[PDB]
Amino acid sequence: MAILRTSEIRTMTIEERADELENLNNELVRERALTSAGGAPENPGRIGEIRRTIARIKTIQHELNEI
Amino acid sequence: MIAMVSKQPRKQRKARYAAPLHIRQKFMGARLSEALTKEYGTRSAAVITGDTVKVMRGDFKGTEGKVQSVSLMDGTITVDGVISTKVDGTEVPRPLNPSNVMITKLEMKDGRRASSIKK
Amino acid sequence: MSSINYPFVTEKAMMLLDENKLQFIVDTRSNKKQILEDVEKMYGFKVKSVRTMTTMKGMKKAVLAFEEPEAAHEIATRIGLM
Amino acid sequence: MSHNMKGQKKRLAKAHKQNTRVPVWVIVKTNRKVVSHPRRRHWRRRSLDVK
RNA sequence: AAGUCGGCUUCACCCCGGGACCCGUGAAAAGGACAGCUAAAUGUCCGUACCGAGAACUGACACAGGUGCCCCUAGCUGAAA
RNA sequence: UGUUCGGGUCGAAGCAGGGCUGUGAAGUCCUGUGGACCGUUCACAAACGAAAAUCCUGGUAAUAGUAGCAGCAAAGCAGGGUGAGACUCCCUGCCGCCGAAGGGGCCAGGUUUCCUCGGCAAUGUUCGUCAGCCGAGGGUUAGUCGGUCCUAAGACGUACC
RNA sequence: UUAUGCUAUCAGGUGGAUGGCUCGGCUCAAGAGCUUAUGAAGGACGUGCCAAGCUGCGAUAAGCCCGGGGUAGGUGCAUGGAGCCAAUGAACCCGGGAUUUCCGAAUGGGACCUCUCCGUAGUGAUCAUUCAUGAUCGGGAACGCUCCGAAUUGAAACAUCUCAGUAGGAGCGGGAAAAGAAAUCAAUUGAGAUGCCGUAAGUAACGGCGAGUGAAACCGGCACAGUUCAAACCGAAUCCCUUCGGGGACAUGUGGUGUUGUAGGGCUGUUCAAACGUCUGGCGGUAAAAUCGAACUUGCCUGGAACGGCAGACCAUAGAGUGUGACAGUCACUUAGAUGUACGCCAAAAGACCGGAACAUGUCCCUGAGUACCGUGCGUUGGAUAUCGUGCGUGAAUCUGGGGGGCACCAACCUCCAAAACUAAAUACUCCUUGAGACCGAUAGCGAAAUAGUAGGGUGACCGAACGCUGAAAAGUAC
Repeated sequence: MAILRTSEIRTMTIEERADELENLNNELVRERALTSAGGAPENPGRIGEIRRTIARIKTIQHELNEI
Repeated sequence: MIAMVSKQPRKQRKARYAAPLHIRQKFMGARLSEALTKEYGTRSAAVITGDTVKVMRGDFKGTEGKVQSVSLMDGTITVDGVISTKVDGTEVPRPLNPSNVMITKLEMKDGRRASSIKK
Repeated sequence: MSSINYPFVTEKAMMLLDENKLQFIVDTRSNKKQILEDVEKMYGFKVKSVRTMTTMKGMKKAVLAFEEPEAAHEIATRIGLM
Repeated sequence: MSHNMKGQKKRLAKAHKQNTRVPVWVIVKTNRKVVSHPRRRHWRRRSLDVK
């Protein structure tokens, strides 16, 4: 299934959510860098699912008043 | 679903063509067998990927098979054994309309299936 | 809001690794100060200078010259470039 | 070497990257039904009404 | 590879000064100088490719027109571009 | 359209040609083609009948393989390559053009035409392996160069009227 | 082999007519009807693994979160590859949230430009008697109200007139708006707010009395609704904000009473007792996605495929229709008929509250001013010496009063009470939703069956196309 669910995000802590957000940003940076070379990604859906997981995490953070 | 509010062909066909996905789910309905209709209380149910159906119209009448695939946008199902041999010679599956088949065995791996079929 | 989108990997951009410079596609809204601070936060390396241009794809490219030797290689390895 | 501002250059870049053919995979997906494109142009013709 | 020297001239460029004309008497403001020396930090944003035209502009055109021009242009002849 | 009675995948409409009937408007049938709709009684309606409007829209002739591809400006030739294909693309030599502009720099304007690779259906007034063409990828780095700052003729905003 | 040609047919090419089909258009009916500084509409730019247009979205970017319905697939127009998501219930739909770049009412300043400068982090402008705070700005298909205001044209010319208060302009503004409870209409004595429809009626009236223009009342309907101030009498007896301490307004008057014509009210006295209305309350209706909904997929024939023919079996409060390989009440969605539904909306029983209605008496008090009226000028009007408006001038009265009754004045009679204010319904319209149709059927019907106000054209105001269809299934032609 997906990288991490809404229940998982609400179960983690504030620092845990920030750490996961940083890791997801790192993976997105790495994948966009690979795509910068023109070559097809090894996981085409990976980028979009990372972005949607980042959006979900940010939404949970905004609900929880972290940002 | 399209009520007798509009009896116009344009509106009926527009409703079918622009039906949402939750309405196209209901477009996959097929007649249940005599035993299934008796033991469910409804006359029809939506064909699902996996259950066994008998094709009763077309070039493949009488064949029983499991639903390999379902396309809601196309309104089609793919059944084991219902194939077209192409110019390569390889066998591609031929999509069928669910109203041309009859469910003989239901897939019940999903606990929500009973209320899905009725109620 | 991170200004850095991703490391830019072309032939000319890879030619920067041998002079310790690293090229990034960044947010066109951001400026050199924001790019420097965000890169320093992102990788923990002190940035010596930032050069920036705008392209005909509507992107902004920034070449970063670092102060620590081998910082560009280490960031490229961390990202997965090298 | 006319001098554009940031937004003018951004709009020129948008026009340039619009000036592209439809993808072959898009043609395959549409079954040769979307092959054309209204924003195709040539640089040496009626200029852009953008800048 | 030599890579060292002299001489002549010098526009259409730079500095400086003189004179004549009035008939348009020929801009303003920022900035700078007159009291600053030393050492660290900072100096953001936008443009920057290429054509600039007898094929990259404009005239529907790869149009004998037009489009800022250069305070751009080597030797001989010749007053001379 | 209402209404009566029908025809059609054992082949409707339409289309090409033909037979018969009717003074005729037209109707019917046959052959082929076509692949799903079409008629008929009594009545009722109309966005109801085209050969013409220097008619409109679309398509397409004769003209016709004709004019043009000739002032620019002396414009090419030899040899060797590349390539399936070469007057036309590349190299060398010779012979030529401009040389106070046809060279160099750059404003406005253009907006990727710049560079590399791969192509030649269209473009190029011929051809083309070439290309400002087509497809793919890349390319523009500033405290010192400009804008940015200042004000000019003169605009614009607010207030008053 | 007579070429170059001519005529007819046939085969093929080009082309896209005809026929058939159509998720589009158009018109009519019924609903529903505002939105934005809590930053709208609109635009720019970005946003997809391969993504250029459109569409959606906004750096959380064809999307994120929560609740309900739905349940096994999904990843828009748009079945291509490779992945991703989904039984931790996705997609989808209903409701509620979050994010929401820059410009834009655009609002810290400037904008050539959709960015940029200061960053002192931004209440831009005009306003509201507590300076806490609050209001206005832009948009909306038409409709509504106020004001400004042509000409073509007709008169077979043309000037008054007509065209026409049209076209167009400016301001305001809501789901409606305006009007609205007689200083009215009548006529002998009556009616009784306003609006809208029918009629009056091409009548009265105007008019080179030409062409033309052109009412109203009465009456019949839809829908019905009445009231509040100023003043008289009283005199702070009040209203607002609040940090609940207090502050503000207010004697140049907050509040009580009072609101009108055969006059009414106040003041003085007597009697009857209190209707309408405001609030609480939520019986019960209305009410999201949505749920259920009868009865054949039986034999033979034809066919690639039955929904067809011929036999057979059924349902019908369901024989409207659409899909499904050819014509389907019984295959599917439906249909007739029942169910359910969060937030909401209306809403009856039953309670809380200010209070209402008659008469008697009268050297008593009050009842709207540059107003009503009039002179003159102009526009407009059917308004004619008798429409309405407003420029200038002039200019009253106060219940023993004032106005009207189509020239003025006199008299009689009838009728009302202006010059302050509000007020549902009946009515208009169609961005939008639903339905319907002797409507069109791809040169038609919207310009647009749409990657359409697009391609394209014009410096600009603005002008503006063309393009639908394989097949039952890609089985989209192996070698």
